[PDB]
Amino acid sequence: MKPVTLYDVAEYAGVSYQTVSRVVNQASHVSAKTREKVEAAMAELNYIPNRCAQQLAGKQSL
Amino acid sequence: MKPVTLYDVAEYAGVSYQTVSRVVNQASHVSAKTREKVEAAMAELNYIPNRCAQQLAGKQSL
DNA sequence: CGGCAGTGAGCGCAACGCAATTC
DNA sequence: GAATTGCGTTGCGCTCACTGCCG
Repeated sequence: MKPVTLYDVAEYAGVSYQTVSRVVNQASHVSAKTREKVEAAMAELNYIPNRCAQQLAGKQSL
Repeated sequence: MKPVTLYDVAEYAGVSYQTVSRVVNQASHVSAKTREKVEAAMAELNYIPNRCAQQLAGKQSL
């Protein structure tokens, strides 16, 4: 009925959303405490980068 | 890559971006004389009406 | 006044930047 | 002392749909 959404992982992790997807995107100065939770959320809901809102968001390819 | 979307094909045909997409969704009364014209222009300019954008667009599923 | 096109807005993830604050 | 948090949006194509543009 309903697939996965980044917003779900954000709320499950209890973080500012940005910190979640940045771990699989380009995490740099993220505290171990912060990544600890977001990893749990990403693995819990199974976060798969879908090809839809990626091209549209303004990627290097439409 | 060239960001030629329904916005660029509009001016090229002398219309808006709705006449262009008109044939992509249903292809109803497209001016009656510009139905095949836009379709041809699409193939000519190698215009690609996305792949997943039209899905998240006009969802109306909520 | 009537046909038929055009604009408007929303959906989703992704990214920028410098200093104060917390660990 | 050095890590680390953030903010908050747009915005893009693309859709529908009603309403206005041009006649």
